[PDB]
Amino acid sequence: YVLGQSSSMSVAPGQTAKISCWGYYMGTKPVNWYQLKPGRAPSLIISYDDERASGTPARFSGSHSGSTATLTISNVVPADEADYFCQVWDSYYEEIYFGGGTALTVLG
Amino acid sequence: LGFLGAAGSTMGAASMTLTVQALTVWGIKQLQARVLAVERYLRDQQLLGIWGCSGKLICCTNVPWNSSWSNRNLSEIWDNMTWLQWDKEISNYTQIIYGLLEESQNQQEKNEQDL
Amino acid sequence: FLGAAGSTMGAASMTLTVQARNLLSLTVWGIKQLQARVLAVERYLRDQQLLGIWGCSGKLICCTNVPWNSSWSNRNLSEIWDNMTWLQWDKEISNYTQIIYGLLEESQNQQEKNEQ
Amino acid sequence: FLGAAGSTMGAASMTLTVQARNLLSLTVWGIKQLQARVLAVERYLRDQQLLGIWGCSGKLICCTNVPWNSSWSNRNLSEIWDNMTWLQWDKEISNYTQIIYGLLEESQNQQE
Amino acid sequence: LWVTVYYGVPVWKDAETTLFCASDAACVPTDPNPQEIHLENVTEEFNMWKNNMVEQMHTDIISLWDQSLKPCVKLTPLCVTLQCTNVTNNITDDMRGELKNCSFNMTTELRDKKQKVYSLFYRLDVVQIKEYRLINCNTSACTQACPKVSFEPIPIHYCAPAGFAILKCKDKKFNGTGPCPSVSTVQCTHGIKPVVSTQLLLNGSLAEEEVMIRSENITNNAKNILVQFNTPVQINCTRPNNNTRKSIRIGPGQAFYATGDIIGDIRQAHCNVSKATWNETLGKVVKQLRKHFGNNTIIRFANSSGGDLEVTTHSFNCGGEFFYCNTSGLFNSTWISNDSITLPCRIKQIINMWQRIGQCMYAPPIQGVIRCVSNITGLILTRDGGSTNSTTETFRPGGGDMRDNWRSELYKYKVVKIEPLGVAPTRCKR
Amino acid sequence: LWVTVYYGVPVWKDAETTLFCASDACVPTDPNPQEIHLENVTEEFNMWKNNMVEQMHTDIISLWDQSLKPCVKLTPLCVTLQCTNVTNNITDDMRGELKNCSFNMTTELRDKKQKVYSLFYRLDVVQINKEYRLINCNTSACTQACPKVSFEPIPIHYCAPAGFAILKCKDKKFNGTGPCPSVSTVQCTHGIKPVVSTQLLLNGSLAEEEVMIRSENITNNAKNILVQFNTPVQINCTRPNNNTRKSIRIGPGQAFYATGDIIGDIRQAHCNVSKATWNETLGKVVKQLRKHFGNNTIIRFANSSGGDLEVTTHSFNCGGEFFYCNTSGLFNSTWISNNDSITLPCRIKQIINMWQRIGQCMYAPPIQGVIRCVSNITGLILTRDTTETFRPGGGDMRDNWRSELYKYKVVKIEPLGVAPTRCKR
Amino acid sequence: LWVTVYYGVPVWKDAETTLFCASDAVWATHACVPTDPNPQEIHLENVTEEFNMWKNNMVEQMHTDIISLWDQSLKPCVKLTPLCVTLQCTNVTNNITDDMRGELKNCSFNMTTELRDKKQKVYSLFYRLDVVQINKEYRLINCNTSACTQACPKVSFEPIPIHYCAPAGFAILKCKDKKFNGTGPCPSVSTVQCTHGIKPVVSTQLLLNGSLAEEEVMIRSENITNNAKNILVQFNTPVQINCTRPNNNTRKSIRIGPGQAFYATGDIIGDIRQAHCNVSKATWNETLGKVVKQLRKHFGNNTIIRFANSSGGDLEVTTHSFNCGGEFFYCNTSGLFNSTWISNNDSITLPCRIKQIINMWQRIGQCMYAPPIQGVIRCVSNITGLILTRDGGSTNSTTETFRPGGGDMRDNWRSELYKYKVVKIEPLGVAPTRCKR
Amino acid sequence: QAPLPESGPGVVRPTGTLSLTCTAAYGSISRHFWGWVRQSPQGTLEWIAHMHHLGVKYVNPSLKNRVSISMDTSKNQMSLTLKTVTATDAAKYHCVRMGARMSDIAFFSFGDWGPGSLVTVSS
Ligand SMILES: *[C@@H]1O[C@H](CO)[C@@H](O[C@@H]2O[C@H](CO)[C@@H](O[C@@H]3O[C@H](CO)[C@@H](O)[C@H](O[C@H]4O[C@H](CO)[C@@H](O)[C@H](O)[C@@H]4O[C@H]4O[C@H](CO)[C@@H](O)[C@H](O)[C@@H]4O)[C@@H]3O)[C@H](O)[C@H]2NC(C)=O)[C@H](O)[C@H]1NC(C)=O
Ligand SMILES: *[C@@H]1O[C@H](CO)[C@@H](O[C@@H]2O[C@H](CO)[C@@H](O)[C@H](O)[C@H]2NC(C)=O)[C@H](O)[C@H]1NC(C)=O
Ligand SMILES: *[C@@H]1O[C@H](CO)[C@@H](O)[C@H](O)[C@H]1NC(C)=O
Ligand SMILES: *[C@@H]1O[C@H](CO)[C@@H](O)[C@H](O)[C@H]1NC(C)=O
Ligand SMILES: *[C@@H]1O[C@H](CO)[C@@H](O)[C@H](O)[C@H]1NC(C)=O
Ligand SMILES: *[C@@H]1O[C@H](CO)[C@@H](O)[C@H](O)[C@H]1NC(C)=O
Ligand SMILES: *[C@@H]1O[C@H](CO)[C@@H](O)[C@H](O)[C@H]1NC(C)=O
Ligand SMILES: *[C@@H]1O[C@H](CO)[C@@H](O)[C@H](O)[C@H]1NC(C)=O
Repeated sequence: YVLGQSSSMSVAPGQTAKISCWGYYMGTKPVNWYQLKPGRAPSLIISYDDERASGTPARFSGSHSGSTATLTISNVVPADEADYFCQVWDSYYEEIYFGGGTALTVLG
Repeated sequence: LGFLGAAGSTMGAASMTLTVQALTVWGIKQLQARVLAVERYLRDQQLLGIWGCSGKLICCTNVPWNSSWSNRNLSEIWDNMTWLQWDKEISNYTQIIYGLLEESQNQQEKNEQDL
Repeated sequence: FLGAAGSTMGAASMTLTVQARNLLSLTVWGIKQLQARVLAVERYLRDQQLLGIWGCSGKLICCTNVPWNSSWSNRNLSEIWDNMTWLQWDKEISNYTQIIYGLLEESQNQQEKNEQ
Repeated sequence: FLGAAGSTMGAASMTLTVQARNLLSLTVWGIKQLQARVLAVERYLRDQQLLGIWGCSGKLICCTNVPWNSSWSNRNLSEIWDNMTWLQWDKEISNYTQIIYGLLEESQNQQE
Repeated sequence: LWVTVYYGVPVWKDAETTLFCASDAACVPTDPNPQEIHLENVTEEFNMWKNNMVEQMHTDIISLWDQSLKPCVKLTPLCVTLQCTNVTNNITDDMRGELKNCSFNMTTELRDKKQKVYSLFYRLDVVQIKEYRLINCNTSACTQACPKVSFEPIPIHYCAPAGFAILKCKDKKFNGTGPCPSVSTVQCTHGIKPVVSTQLLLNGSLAEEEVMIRSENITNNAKNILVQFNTPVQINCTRPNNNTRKSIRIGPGQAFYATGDIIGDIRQAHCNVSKATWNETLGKVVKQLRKHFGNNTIIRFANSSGGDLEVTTHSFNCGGEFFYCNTSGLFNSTWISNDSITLPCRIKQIINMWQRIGQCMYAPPIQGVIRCVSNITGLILTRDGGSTNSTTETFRPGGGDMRDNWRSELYKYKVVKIEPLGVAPTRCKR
Repeated sequence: LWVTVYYGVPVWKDAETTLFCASDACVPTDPNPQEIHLENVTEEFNMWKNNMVEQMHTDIISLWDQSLKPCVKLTPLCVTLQCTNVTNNITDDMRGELKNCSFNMTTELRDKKQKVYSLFYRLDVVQINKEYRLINCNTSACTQACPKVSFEPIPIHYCAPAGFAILKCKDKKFNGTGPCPSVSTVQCTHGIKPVVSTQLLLNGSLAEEEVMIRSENITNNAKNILVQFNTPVQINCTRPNNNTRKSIRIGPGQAFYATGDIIGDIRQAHCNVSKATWNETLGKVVKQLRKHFGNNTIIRFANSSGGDLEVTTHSFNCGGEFFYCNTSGLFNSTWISNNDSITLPCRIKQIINMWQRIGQCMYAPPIQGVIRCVSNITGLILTRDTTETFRPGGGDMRDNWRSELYKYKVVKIEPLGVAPTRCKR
Repeated sequence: LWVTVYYGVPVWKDAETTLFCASDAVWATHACVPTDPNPQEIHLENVTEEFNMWKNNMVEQMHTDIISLWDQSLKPCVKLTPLCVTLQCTNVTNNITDDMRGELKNCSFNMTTELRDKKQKVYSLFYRLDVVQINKEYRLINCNTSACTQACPKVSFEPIPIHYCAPAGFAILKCKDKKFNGTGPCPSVSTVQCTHGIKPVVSTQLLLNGSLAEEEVMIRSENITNNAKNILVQFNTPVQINCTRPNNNTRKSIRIGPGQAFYATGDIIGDIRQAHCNVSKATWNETLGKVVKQLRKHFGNNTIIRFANSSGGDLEVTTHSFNCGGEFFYCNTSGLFNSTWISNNDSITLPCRIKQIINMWQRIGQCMYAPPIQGVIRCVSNITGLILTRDGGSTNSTTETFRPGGGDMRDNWRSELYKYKVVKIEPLGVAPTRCKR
Repeated sequence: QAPLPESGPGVVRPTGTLSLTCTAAYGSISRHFWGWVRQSPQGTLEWIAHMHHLGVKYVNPSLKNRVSISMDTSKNQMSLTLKTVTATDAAKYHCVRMGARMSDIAFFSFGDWGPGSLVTVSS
């Protein structure tokens, strides 16, 4: 199983990018948001649906409502261009569910 | 017992594996021993029941965490702190918390259940 | 401890927790004060078992399906909650207590158990 | 006390409280007496621990989610409730109950 | 069908627990009445030969006997050289030499003074080294009984703690081992009397409608046979030896009671049974003994084999003195498929009961003529166990360990342990 | 309206239990016996059926017994003593009160004996018929009080076990019985000194308002009267008989401390009280007695009637020596309708049969040098027989401890309670 | 954030409790719960606990328990009150070997019989250490402080192993660090229910039948620079010691009262030869070299380590005192500690004297009489440690000398209960978590 | 306690066995949960398994039949064994340290990812 995720998308600098994660087997489980840039290992940026990891700027934020989770990036700079993923833990099925990944690209 | 194996594990790692399935003179000795064991077991069980967590090994309560008890973080005390360290840093604050747990959410909730 | 003995029956129903903690803590002297500890433990366990039979389990302020028989003091709830302490209630209910215990034991618990 | 030893299990299930109530009560004599008292208390507590492990600490009759495996007894619900006493059940179920308590622990700790 | 848990279930298992006193008013008074509940339709296996009550009662009775002797005088000074002569008073011919008149020296209240005293000692207590010494000086110094404490057997009841029950077999024809159709549960036992006797059970409990015969193995000659009588056979035991006890101050607050002068003549202490009653009782015994031993056997009753006086004689306690009677006139008969029997008795003062060595008690003399009437309600017999070539088997009075005395009382009682956890299938679910 | 169950209800009834002592066979105390004052309470006390006293009696008896277990048993002292008078500055008073007795005694070697001598008080020797013997040899030989253990009464605090509570009354005018408007719940009793005395209660507590008279049934003359003082009366007791204590080895590891030679003159031990203070306190007592016997009765204080020396005299312990003082100068007065000192001559005894028990005495070893003690008379024990005569009383020692455990009682708590409420399950 | 309550949290504190018996079955080993089939030991991974061998309460409780057991066993036994008589003694110069001259004495005396008016003139052989003149008139050394209780011949002094188990709610922390001095942090800990078997061996200068160190000799002390604190040396290879009493003595039985028998010493069948212990010289010096090497670490590799004998005091502190099969030996350990190491077959024979009146545990007023053991006694044991003392400071010197020391008998059990400590568990814990209701 | 670069064979033949070893650095490996995540060449992350040294292990049921995971605390390492390798298994395997909180809701978070070992399935 793979969680649904927003289609790969592009923003103009200074705008806000929203990445959505959803699925039937998602429910209220907290979502962790991960970043992936070329030349690096993936890093936690968001935990427990709203907790900013160390080094995560105040621009990044999280929310969870229903079976939908939203990673909101405000005042986007070209440094944010990367592949972004959502992850949850299903205790009933005892499985990690990762997102399909959304490629956030920057115009201009 | 012998569950102490997670003593060095961080609290977040402890908590979890902590849901896995769980003549006339020495006669005074191994009678005070067992009486004390029974008294302590009953005291912990009664204290839990007073807090409203009678059967639950992990029990969330309605007593907000005061901003003068830890004030450290929530991602490091579960990933960079052990339970022994936590008890060392929290000790002599546990009595106030026990009082808050006992007064609130059970004495202030059982009465409101039928009011 | 015991600070609400002279207070109203209801105001004293806000401190049941402080009177519950105090309920449990030469060879001749040790034996004398061992049976005190064993007696306290067994008395607390008997009270808890009595509550558990009555469906009180671990609660302090329960609610029972037994209805209040009118032949018990004939007073109103205002008098039995606002101008009377637990002590005169205890002295007024006296005798009429084993009947209460039986009604709690069988009329509610066993009847509901066989009902389910 | 114990009056329903010969009665059927269905007819002995309404007299559980009487049995449950009697489970709780120079110097050398006091040692033996106090030891017996403490032992009785320990049995009551260590068997209430079992009851609370299966999630019914406050109850006298517990109904669980464990399926009744046919490998034990394999008989009708009428013969074993209207044509037998509990003492007849103890001999038949003996040397199985040590696994039943398992599959009574799990099906509560893990399922819920 | 799902597992359903029941607490309070009425099932039990054999156990070996500890029971407590119920001494009616280190023992607690009883309730107004030890109510019993008859269990209908229940069959329980009884075996009185593996009963733990008969062992705990032994240890309890030994311990209470020891406790009553703690605050009493220890006759250490009594271990001295006694110069004894014969009584040569107005004696009969059967009391020639049984009593001795001994003069000796005892410590006074004041440590620097010694008093010359005399006492009358039975022959069984003195051993010659005209110079004698008490028979115990080789082994221990005897503890004299406090003159106030009595040797009466007072009723005691054994009550099981919480979580245990006592099952009583009400079956009349119960032979001590096997199923018992009629079972009751009692809070605790009826008044049981710790009567210390050998070869003859005294003032005990009678059977109903027949004389009962019990044994761990009726074919094994090494196991004592217990006979329980339908009707009592009354013994009259007397000591026609009007006595005088004198107190001798043997220390600062310690008194030793010694036999003074027997005023009048001196005669054998003796017990009497009725000839007719004893013959009828032995007829019942032989009739019920044939049922186990073939209808064509010849039954012989003979006296004991030999050994210590505590086993070869009917030993008991009559009004505070310790009698050892010669039971040869009772067990002397052969049986083929208003008179009185007089049993001669000797009296001892230095006694070491329960086969224990190194702890002895000295029974003070009791003033005046002592009379006692009591019921024989059983025997402890032992078969000779010879060869099958003969069709005649002989039975001799026993008198082994004292547990046989208390078996004959706690034979209908067993202790059980309540297991209140029961699992049964029921629909319900969740 | 339906029944509702409450656990932790604050109710109690009178109880009987075993309390435990909390010293400063005993356990350490708490920093403070926190008294929670119970407002709007009115509870009935009875100082005369209090089992807190019957328990303290057995507690002190057992503590005394276990303090004598390891000590030397003076069995060899029960010998024939050859005694003579003690001359040489004997004084007109205290003539024949001391005897010089020689006797043979056992040594550390079982085959050797030593001729030793000692001074015995006349009250401890009886003639045998010059030749004497100790008075206890007829009844029982007895232990010797070890010099290491002191007789000074250490305070003991009685504490309620789990599930029980101790209620202390704070009323200033308690009669000992009846209602008490002001009650508190105290975890452990205050420091109660087990002072053993007769007639005059020493080192006790004071009434804080006025002289208090406590009786069971004050119209029953058989019962005794306990009088409590608002102001203490100082009593100075002394034994001006400087004397040596010699050690006689009576066996392997056993030493008997005898009396040697008294250095100086022989003078009688005595207790001094102030005449003015005693008269004032007796006036207060008479005034309070008039409240119960009417304001027109003649109050006459006469001395004790008869009995043993342990009941006819004020008996106490002054620095290890057991005094028996003749208090016939204190209780000698008559009140109809409205410096200087009183000297009470005392006698010292060495064989002590405490607590009226027979068969167990104790030998108090002599204390070297002059003995002096000062103490407070804070109560009396009186017995009554148109004029009412009161005499000093010497009843059982419980009365000594009643005057201290008179504002305390033990109660048993009931958690369970059922009350009607508008709720259903 | 909200409070969450966890039951089963792994937290302990230092605490003192009453650990109980554990044996592996005529001493008090029957009234002691028997051991489990196999010990349940768990390894606390990555935990560093603070131990202190010198403030341990297990040592004190073991001390009190052993005194209580010893006193309990010497209760139903004969009390030799009559033995306090005047003894007429002569010398025993028959097969004397030039070295046990004067040490034995032949004493005749009158004692009570079973009859109170008769006395018997009996004789017994007593060692010189147990008699004192009263000015050829002698008395037992104890008959001016206390009367001795005769040890019952049925009981055995052979030390049975005992395990100490913590009660429910408590745990014992074993320190498995090979290089653990005994104070401070131990970065390898396990939790055990019961300790391993600890033999209650009583010895003064040389620790016997103990537990060996691993891979090196260990020096332990409360304060190394304090000369008043003893130094505990734990060996890694045992040094075998063979102790014998060559005398073939015969045991008499004197009836001294009703049911009371006193076991005297009869005539010696053979020659009178001193009791002695033998230690292999080569092994002793190869072990003392290791001790010197380890001791140089706490004092510098230039100082010279000297070994000298006991300074002074009573016989139970200036001699290696032990109990070899019922007989109480006091051996002169002067040939062991006599050496000087600066910077870089054969046997040693320690003479031993034998005592019968024993005031064990430095208690005054309580003595015990050991009945003779018939026949030749020979026992082989392991020296597994030493208890040394450093004298004064001898400031500004290159010389440090060490003398054997006895001290208390607790030091005999500090060497076994050094790797253990007792802790109390708190299941309960409160933590901040995101929850509600 | 971050991970050092993983150890891997570089290439594994089909039907072969893949062995990967991750060595924890800057701390103990018994402090937390540790896991393995394979990143596909496309860019998808598939969680494989993870565990805590005391014995509790979570393995992806889709690869339960052929995943073996273990730790060695003496050498401070973990090992993954993948039996019967197929072409789809070719990926970059990251060794990740994790966190875990557990209240009423169970929780995991992949804290510090390793550089990863590339595994190509070829003969
Ligand atoms: C260090 O440890 C070593 C080994 O663990 C100890 O050496 C052991 O020492 C003991 C005690 O001396 C010894 O046990 C005796 O061995 C004798 C020879 O093998 C036995 O004959 C003897 O049995 C008698 O004593 C028992 C205990 O009282 C009795 O139960 C038994 O029935 C025997 O008693 C009868 O027989 C004797 C025979 O003479 C007779 O005199 C008696 O009256 C009675 O009739 C013990 O078993 C071990 O054998 C030694 N072990 C070894 C390997 O040599 C050493 O003592 C320890 N050191 C210290 C300081 O504790
Ligand atoms: C104490 O003395 C008595 C009297 O001699 C002993 O009893 C005798 O023991 C011998 C030894 O076998 C027997 O032959 C005699 O028949 C016994 N006589 C009696 C009257 O019993 C007794 O054994 C001695 N106790 C001891 C030595 O412990
Ligand atoms: C929590 O308690 C601290 C005292 O340690 C106090 O300073 C703070 O104000 C409290 N906060 C709340 C919200 O009660
Ligand atoms: C002095 O001693 C004699 C003889 O012992 C005695 O009679 C006399 O009473 C004694 N003196 C006094 C004052 O008692
Ligand atoms: C002992 O003798 C005295 C008189 O000498 C007497 O008063 C006392 O009662 C006697 N004790 C007894 C007989 O117990
Ligand atoms: C004591 O005073 C009370 C009033 O509180 C009264 O009831 C009682 O009778 C009095 N008793 C005596 C002996 O004076
Ligand atoms: C008796 O006299 C006293 C004097 O103090 C007085 O208080 C009291 O009222 C009087 N009682 C009467 C007159 O009845
Ligand atoms: C006995 O030994 C002592 C001490 O060794 C000695 O002084 C004495 O002379 C010896 N006597 C004989 C007779 O050998």
